[PDB]
Amino acid sequence: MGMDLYKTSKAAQDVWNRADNHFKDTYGFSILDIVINNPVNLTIHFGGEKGKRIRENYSAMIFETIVDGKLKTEKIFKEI
Amino acid sequence: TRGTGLMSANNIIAEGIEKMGVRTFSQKEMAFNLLGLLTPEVVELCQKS
Amino acid sequence: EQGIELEHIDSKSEFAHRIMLTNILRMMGCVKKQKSARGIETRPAQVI
Repeated sequence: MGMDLYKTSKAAQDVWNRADNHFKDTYGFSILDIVINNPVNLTIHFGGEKGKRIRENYSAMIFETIVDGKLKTEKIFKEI
Repeated sequence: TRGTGLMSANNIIAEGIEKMGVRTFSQKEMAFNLLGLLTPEVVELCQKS
Repeated sequence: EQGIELEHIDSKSEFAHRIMLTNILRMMGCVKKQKSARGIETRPAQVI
């Protein structure tokens, strides 16, 4: 989807890049290797410093939830 | 270590060295070490330096 | 290689040096090339 175009319009690659490059640097996955080949499973490595940065990016998020009026600070990833 | 084909020729003085206040490992003992060198504690210690 | 002193150094050693050193290098310089491509930079390889 669109990757036919991502080869064509500078204006669109300037987008897909700026996005993936940011993910890779923040969550560790480029979609430009997702869309082209829909895999069944994606495993994330938390390697060195970047890996830690990113695993906390993954654990730094919270499933707040309206119970009791509680902005329920609830973990998004729990296996993390 | 002892039993390996690098020092087994020398296997017959191990008992002699330990007297100097030293240990000589079985390969299964030296096995415990580098396996304990994969520990998720170290693994960072190298993923840093 | 045992019993080999200096003047007895020839192929069988020049062969080993290459087993351990000049091939472990080329070994390790042959996984990165397989990582750098796929962009793996958080699951590196601990070496022993």
